[PDB]
Amino acid sequence: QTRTYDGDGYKKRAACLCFRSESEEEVLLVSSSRHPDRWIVPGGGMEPEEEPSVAAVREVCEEAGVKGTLGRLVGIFENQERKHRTYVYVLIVTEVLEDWEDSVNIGRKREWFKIEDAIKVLQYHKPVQASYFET
Ligand SMILES: O=P(O)(O)O[C@@H]1[C@@H](OP(=O)(O)OP(=O)(O)O)[C@H](OP(=O)(O)O)[C@@H](OP(=O)(O)O)[C@@H](O)[C@H]1OP(=O)(O)O
Ligand SMILES: [Cl-]
Ligand SMILES: [F-]
Ligand SMILES: [Mg+2]
Ligand SMILES: [Mg+2]
Ligand SMILES: [Mg+2]
Repeated sequence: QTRTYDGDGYKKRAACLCFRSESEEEVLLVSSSRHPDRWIVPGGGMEPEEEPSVAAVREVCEEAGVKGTLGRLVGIFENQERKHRTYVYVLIVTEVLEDWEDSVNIGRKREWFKIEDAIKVLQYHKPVQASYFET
């Protein structure tokens, strides 16, 4: 659970865009922990000496209960207001697990969204996560 930081003091995070297929038309979002009626892109803190691609796959297993084929690094995204820096990867989902860590522990929810709808639900509270999809 040890948080890690870049040299400028930003928290290091990693996340995946968890697509249903290689056509990248539908993405899996998970409920906010603070506010369960809102949606976020699953992701979280890198552990010490943990590769960003390893952290990304690990956090989406913990938070979303999915596994799959790791794809490209999309980019590195800062949240200036919250002082964190996130590596965002494509993941093509091949396994959907029941009773995953956050479902059991905090009743976290997950749902497939068409890309345009994911951008819509992220915009108000998570505009940087909406920007993950701009490419
Ligand atoms: O509980 P998570 O994992 O879904 O995510 C939380 C962040 O947790 P994060 O996803 O970064 O880490 P992890 O707990 O490793 O997933 C946490 O970050 P932290 O600062 O480390 O407590 C951040 O706080 P902020 O960085 O102060 O804006 C918010 O609590 C955020 O809650 P959400 O986006 O409403 O679900
Ligand atoms: Cl898809
Ligand atoms: F976490
Ligand atoms: Mg997490
Ligand atoms: Mg998280
Ligand atoms: Mg974590």
